[PDB]
Amino acid sequence: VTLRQLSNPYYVNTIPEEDILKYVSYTLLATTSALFPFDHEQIQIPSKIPNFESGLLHLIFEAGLLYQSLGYKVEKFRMLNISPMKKALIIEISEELQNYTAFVNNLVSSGTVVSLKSLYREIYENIIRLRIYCRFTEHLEELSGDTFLIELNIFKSHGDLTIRKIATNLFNSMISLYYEYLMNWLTKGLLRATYGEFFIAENTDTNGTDDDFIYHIPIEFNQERVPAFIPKELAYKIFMIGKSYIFLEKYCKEVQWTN
Amino acid sequence: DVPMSQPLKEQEVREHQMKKERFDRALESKLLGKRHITYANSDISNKELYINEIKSLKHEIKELRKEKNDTLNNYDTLEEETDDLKNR
Amino acid sequence: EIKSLKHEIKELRKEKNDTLNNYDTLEEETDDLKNRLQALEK
Amino acid sequence: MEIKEVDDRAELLRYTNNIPLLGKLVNHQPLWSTNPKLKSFSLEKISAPDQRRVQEALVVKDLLNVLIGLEGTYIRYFNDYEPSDPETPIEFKIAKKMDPSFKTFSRRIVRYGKQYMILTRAYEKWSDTSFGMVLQRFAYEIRRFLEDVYLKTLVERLERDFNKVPNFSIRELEQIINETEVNKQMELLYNIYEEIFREIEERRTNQSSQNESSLHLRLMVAFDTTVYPVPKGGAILKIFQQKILENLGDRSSVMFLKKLLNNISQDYCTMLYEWLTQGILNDPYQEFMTYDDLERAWDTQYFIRKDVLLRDCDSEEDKNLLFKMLRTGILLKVVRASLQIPTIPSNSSDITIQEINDFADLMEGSNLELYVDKCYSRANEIFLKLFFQG
Repeated sequence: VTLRQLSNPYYVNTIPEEDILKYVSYTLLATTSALFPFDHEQIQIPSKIPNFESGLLHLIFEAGLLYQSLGYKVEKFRMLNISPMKKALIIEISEELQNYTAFVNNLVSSGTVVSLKSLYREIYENIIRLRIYCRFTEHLEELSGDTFLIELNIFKSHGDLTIRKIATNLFNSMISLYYEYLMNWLTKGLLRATYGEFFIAENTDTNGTDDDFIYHIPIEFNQERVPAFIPKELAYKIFMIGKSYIFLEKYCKEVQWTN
Repeated sequence: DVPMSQPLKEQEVREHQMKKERFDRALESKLLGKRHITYANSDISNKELYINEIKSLKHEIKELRKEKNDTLNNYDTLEEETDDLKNR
Repeated sequence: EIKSLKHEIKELRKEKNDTLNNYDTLEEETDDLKNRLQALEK
Repeated sequence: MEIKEVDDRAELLRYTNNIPLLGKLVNHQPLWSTNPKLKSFSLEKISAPDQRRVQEALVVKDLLNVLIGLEGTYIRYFNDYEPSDPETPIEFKIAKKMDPSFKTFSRRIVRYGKQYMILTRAYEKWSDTSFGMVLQRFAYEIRRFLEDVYLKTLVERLERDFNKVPNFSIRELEQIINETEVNKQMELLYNIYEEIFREIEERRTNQSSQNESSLHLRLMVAFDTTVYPVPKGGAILKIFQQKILENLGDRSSVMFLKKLLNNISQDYCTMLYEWLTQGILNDPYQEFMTYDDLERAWDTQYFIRKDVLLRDCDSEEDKNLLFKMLRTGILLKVVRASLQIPTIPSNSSDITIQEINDFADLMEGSNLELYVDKCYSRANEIFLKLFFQG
């Protein structure tokens, strides 16, 4: 006879793979599961499942809990106001989350995998990516865009390829808006929506010396905020370009030529 | 035969080169000693992976602390079972 | 003083490992008496 | 088997920074010795030849569970195993009522699974930056192996044979594994990892311990004899090289060795090509054997990391070659600083340097010397032109 019959009386009190899948569908979707009573933090797995199967379902529900915690974090960060670079970072995180959601939905609807080992081997890449995103969001609520790009360029030097790829994607999405700020300041002299992420700032804090800015020129050039990928001479040139543009538009009244 | 005598031109050019080399090395050691050997006393740190604090160890301590209790608890249970089964 | 606390915690871990060895010999005794139970029942 | 009731709850590990970026972030399942979920069945009831098939099937199942790092019913974790400790020794206790031949086969397979778990934790820890991206790449490659060779072959052969193949024996399973030779590859990689760990230990032993041609040269060059606790840079690749020197006679062994060596040292030869063609220094992991200060006002002192060297630089020829390469890079950096250019295009002279693809062929061959002499002559030409005309 088959080996299944030899071990049949040993697992007569276990859950078949069908209900296992039917309820892991609910559990990984952050929804409640009747077979596995799911708490906000605890999966609360019954003891009927073997211990090695318990470990594999622990990994699966770890992926599910990473997804749920990433959803909680993205909801929290969406409820808070952030810089447009942080907005694009949140957009990238939500894109990764919805891609993983579509992936697991295709896995559930298709159901081509028959061995949970090969299933875990297939989903291991997405599990690692979700773990990376959680490791990143652990300190996301603290660092600014400059430290963001620093860590991204660092991880682009990492020996791994997935971390380097994600870091490059986020670096590009942030440097797009950085170049947008640069172009805004270079074309109109505008510090609008910079969120302090720009090395030139406006300083109207006067102590009585030229309160009307007849000669004060209330513009400051922060050398420390100048990133490494731009020379200090070029940053000073950009600052002087913007300052001279504002000087022509406000003092010289050369509206047409400046326009 | 007999051991050949060391050449005269050879010893002359050798003493000349050796005098020149002694002078050159003295002058080089006199001129600030450009030769140096250093030891690397610096390491890079990458904030996102750089641990904000090692206090997690004590945290892990607490964690292991809890685990300790569990072991004890389990031990007790096993004892009971043993005794129970022993009575059987 | 943190290193001394970690050393004391490691000593506590060693004591708990001794308790775990006691648990292991208790477990092997339990397996032996379970085999005895199964033999005397059947 | 009677189901035993234990509170199994999976929670995410709250603190993860002390865990490697590739380390597991979930709690481990309870142990059979501590919180069993099924009542074990005595093997002496099925140690008879008529029931030997049931015992063999259960042993094969437990072995397949062990190969992925999970525990079973008869082969449980050892007494010293700690599921919450990443560095604890992971051994196993096999049921004493098992068949002797089955016991030997289970010992072999549990050794394979233990090597798998050890290499898993190894590349997980190696995901840290302290080990160097190069080693990280190696770590990655290891995982790649475990993601493409070990687990794939396991699930494709052994699970299928244990599920839908009657008359299957554990001897046939061991013979199939030996045919796949993934066990032999894992054994050799485990030997390599043991040698690497022993080298780390030896670097930990010598805690207190760690030429006139440099003064002859008008260069602000210094030595950096700092030894790292773990091998980094060429010290890693040399090991691979040494392994190639120790795996001669087996073609597949040397093939896989050179494959991994090239896949890992691609980044290092790219960095070396950048240094020798542009003088651009970028070593965020301290894996290159050349770094300077100012990362005396205009003069920066270059330091040669002795631990991440590519050669011993003990002979006069090797020392002169290293001096020539360092001087080439320094002249490139000086030309870039004087011309205020980020990079030097190849059209600046009639000499071109191609990028290195195979590190082993570059080492054993003189094409490295060809490239070095070519770029050195190019840099000398450009520098002499700029100083005689500019």
